[PDB]
Amino acid sequence: TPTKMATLTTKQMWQTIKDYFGDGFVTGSAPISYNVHTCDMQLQPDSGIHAASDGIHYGVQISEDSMPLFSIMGDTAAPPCTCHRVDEIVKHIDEFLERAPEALPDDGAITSGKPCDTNPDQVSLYAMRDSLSWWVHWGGNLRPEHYWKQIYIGFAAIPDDVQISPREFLDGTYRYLGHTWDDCLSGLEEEGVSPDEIEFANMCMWRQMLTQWLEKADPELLPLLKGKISLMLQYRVLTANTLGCLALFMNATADPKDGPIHYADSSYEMEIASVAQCVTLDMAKEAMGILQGERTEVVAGDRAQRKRELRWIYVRCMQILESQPHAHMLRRYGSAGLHYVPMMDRYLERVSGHTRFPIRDGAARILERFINRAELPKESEDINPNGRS
Amino acid sequence: TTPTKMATLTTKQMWQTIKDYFGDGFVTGSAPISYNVHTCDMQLQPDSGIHAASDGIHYGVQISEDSMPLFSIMGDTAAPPCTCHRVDEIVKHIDEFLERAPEALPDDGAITSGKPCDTNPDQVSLYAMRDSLSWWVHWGGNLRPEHYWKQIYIGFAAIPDDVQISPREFLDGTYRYLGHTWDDCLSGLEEEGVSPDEIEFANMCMWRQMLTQWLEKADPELLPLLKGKISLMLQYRVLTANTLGCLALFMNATADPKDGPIHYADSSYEMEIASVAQCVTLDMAKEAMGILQGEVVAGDRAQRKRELRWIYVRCMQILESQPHAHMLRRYGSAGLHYVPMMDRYLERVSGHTRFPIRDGAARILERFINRAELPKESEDINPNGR
Ligand SMILES: C/C1=C\CC/C(C)=C/CC(C)(C)/C=C/C1
Ligand SMILES: C/C1=C\CC/C(C)=C/CC(C)(C)/C=C/C1
Ligand SMILES: [Mg+2]
Ligand SMILES: [Mg+2]
Ligand SMILES: [Mg+2]
Ligand SMILES: [Mg+2]
Ligand SMILES: [Mg+2]
Ligand SMILES: [Mg+2]
Ligand SMILES: [Zn+2]
Ligand SMILES: [Zn+2]
Repeated sequence: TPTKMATLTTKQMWQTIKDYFGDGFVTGSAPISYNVHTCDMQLQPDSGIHAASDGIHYGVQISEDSMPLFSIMGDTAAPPCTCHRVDEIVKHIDEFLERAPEALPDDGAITSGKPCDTNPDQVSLYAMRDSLSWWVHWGGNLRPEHYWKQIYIGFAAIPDDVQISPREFLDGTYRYLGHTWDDCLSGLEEEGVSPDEIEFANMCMWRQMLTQWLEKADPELLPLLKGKISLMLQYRVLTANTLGCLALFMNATADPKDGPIHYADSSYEMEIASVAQCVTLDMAKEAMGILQGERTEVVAGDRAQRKRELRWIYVRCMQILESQPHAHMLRRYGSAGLHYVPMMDRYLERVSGHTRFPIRDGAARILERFINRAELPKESEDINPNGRS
Repeated sequence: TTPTKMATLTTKQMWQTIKDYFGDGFVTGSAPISYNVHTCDMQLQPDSGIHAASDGIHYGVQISEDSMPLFSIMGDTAAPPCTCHRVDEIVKHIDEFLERAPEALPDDGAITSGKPCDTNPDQVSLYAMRDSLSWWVHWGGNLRPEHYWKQIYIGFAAIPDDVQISPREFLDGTYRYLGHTWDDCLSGLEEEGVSPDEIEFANMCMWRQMLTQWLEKADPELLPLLKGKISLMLQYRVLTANTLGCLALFMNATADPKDGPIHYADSSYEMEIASVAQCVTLDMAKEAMGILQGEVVAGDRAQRKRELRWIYVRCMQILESQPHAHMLRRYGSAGLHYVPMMDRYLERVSGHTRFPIRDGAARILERFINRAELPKESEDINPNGR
C-alpha cells in the first residue's frame, strides 16, 4: 500500500458523511439523517402510579399540563410538518459546495458573540471551560481516563465560536489548544474506545464541522431554516453534535459489568435524548433572556408559536425516554440544559452584556492539562497564565 | 364519652406541644429544633468513577465537588465551623420571648412578600399557590386530583413567608388559605388516604413552621442571634421552609405502592439530608439570578457559600446510597432547575413586580380556591379561571 495523503475537499467530506450516515426517514436527507419522525410522537397523561425503578424518576420531570404555570413557558402546540423538505436543504448545500472556494478569507474568524474576544486560542480556552461544565452537568467527572473524550467535547464546542474550515480541521492545520483532530482520535484509541465507536464519533464531528461552517459561510442557509421548526431543529442538533458527544459520554459512564452497549440498538433513544437537550438549552436560554436575537436563534420569527412547538416536542421526547433501556443516563442528558444553562459562565456571560468572566486560579489549574502548550502559536504561548504548577 | 372541649392553645402551648412531639435532636435541649444528623461530621468519599446503572448517583443533578471552581457563581468548598451545639441557647431565648409576648400582634396579617404591589392577602395566597404547584412539579409530582390536599399543604407552607400569620389564628381557623382552614387541609389529607401518623407528622411540621416563620417576623432579636452561625442559621431556615413536612407528603404521593407507608421513623435520616440539600440549592441558584438582575462575591458572603456548597455535596453523596434516592436526589437538587424557571424568582429579578397569571395558569389554580369562604374584597380573585 503506497503512502497516499491527499486531503479531502469540503465537497468530498460532505459526500463521505452521506455515504456513512445514509438517508434518514426522508428520502434524500443524507447526511441530515434522523430516525424518529417527531411529528408522529404522542403524549399520554401520566398515570401517577410508578415503580421505584421507573424512568420518570431520572432527569427533570415537568408534565406538559403544568407548563402554563411558568410564565416563561406556556402551553404546547403541534408543529406543521416541514420534515419532508430536508432534501431541499441538502440540494441547496450540494449546490453551494459546488461553487464555494476551498478556502474563505474569514476562515479562523471569531464568532463567539463576545466582542472582547480577539485570540482564537483564548476562545478555545473558554470553550474548554464550557465543555467540562456540560460534561459535569450530564453527570460526568473530571477523571483522567476520559481526558480525550473531554477534548472531543472541546472540538464540539469551538466551531460554534470560531469559523473553522472543514479542510483545516481535517488536515491538522487547525489545532484546538494545540491538539490536532487526529491527536483526539489517537487519544480515544488509547482510552479503549472501540474503532467502530470512534468512527461514529468521528463522522459526527465531520458533520458538525461541516454544518457549523456552512451556516457561517452560506448567507442563504439560516434564512432557509428559520420558521420551519422541524427542519431548523434537525439542523441545530447537528451543529450542536449532542449525538456524537452522547455516544462518548455513554462510553465513559456505562459500567461494563452491566453488559456492552449495543449502539445500533440504542440509536433511536440516543437521537431523542440529543434533540431533547437542545430544546432545554433554548428553553433555559429564553428564561435568561439570551435566546432572542442571537444569529442562530432556533425560534426566530413567530417566537411564541415556535416555542410552543419546541415544548410540544420536548415533553414527548422525555416521556419516550422514561421507557428506554438507558433512561438512567439519557433522561438527565435530555433535560440537562435546565440546570447547566443557569449555572454556566458561557450563558451568564451573555446575560452580563456578552462579556467574559475571568478564569480564576481554581478553574485554570483544571484546564491546564488540556493545553498542549508545545503546539501553540507564539501569540498564544501565555494563555491560561494562572494555571501552571 | 368525653365532654366537648375546644379551648385553643396558647402560642407557648403550641411551642411546648411540638417540643414533646419532636423531642431533642443529637443535641440535648434542642427540642423542637431537632436534627439527628450532624452535618459537620459528614465525610466526602472519593469517586471511583464506576457506577452501576442502578446507582443512585444517576438521580437528580450530579456535580462533582472538584468541578465547582469551573462555575464563576460557585467556587471551592470549605468545612463550616460547628455551632450546632449552641442550639439550646436559641431555644431558651425563644422561650423567653413567648413567656412575655402577646398572643396577638399589631402587624399580624401584614404582607411581607417583598413585592410592593401586593395589597390583598388572598391574591398573595394565589401567587403562593402558583409557586407551590411549580415546586411540586419540579420535585417530580403531577397535577392529578388525588393529591389536591397535599398541594394545598404546600400552599400553607409557602404563605407564611409572604404573610405574617399568627400561629393561634392559623390553628383556630381564623386564618384561611384561599378559603381553606388548616383543619380543611388535615381532613382532606385523611380523605386522600394518608395514614393518621403521617398526617400528624406533617401537621407538627406545619405547626413548627408557622411558629418559626412568625417568631422571626415578630422578635427582631432572633435572626441577629442566628446570623454568623451558619450551622444554626441553616437549621432554622430549613424549619421555616418546612421542606421536611412537604417532603413527607411528596414521598407519600410519589412512592411505589408496593413500598410500605413511608413513615418518618423509618427514613428520618435520608429525609433530613434531602431537606437540607434543597435549601442549599436555593442559595446556589439565586446567585445566578443576581446576575440576571443586573462572580464578585467576596469576604464573608463568599466564605458562607463555600460552607453551603461543602454541606450540599456531602448531603447529595449520602443520598446516592439511600433507599429512596429515586425520589430524594431530585428533591435535594431541585432548586438548581426550579429557581431559574419559576415566576416567584423571575418576578424578583424583574424588579420585585408581579407577572400576570395567564388564562392557562388561572384554569389550573381555580379548583384550589374555596370561593365560598373568601372575604368579599377577594371574591373577584382569579377572574380568568373559569
Ligand atoms: C454537545 C454539546 C453541548 C450540548 C449542546 C450545546 C449547548 C451546544 C453548544 C456548542 C455547539 C457550542 C457545543 C456543543 C457541545
Ligand atoms: C418546601 C417549600 C419549598 C422548597 C424550598 C423553598 C423555595 C421554600 C420557600 C418557602 C419558605 C417560601 C416555602 C416553602 C415550601
Ligand atoms: Mg442560489
Ligand atoms: Mg450554534
Ligand atoms: Mg451558539
Ligand atoms: Mg463570512
Ligand atoms: Mg423565608
Ligand atoms: Mg423567602
Ligand atoms: Zn414532520
Ligand atoms: Zn456541627
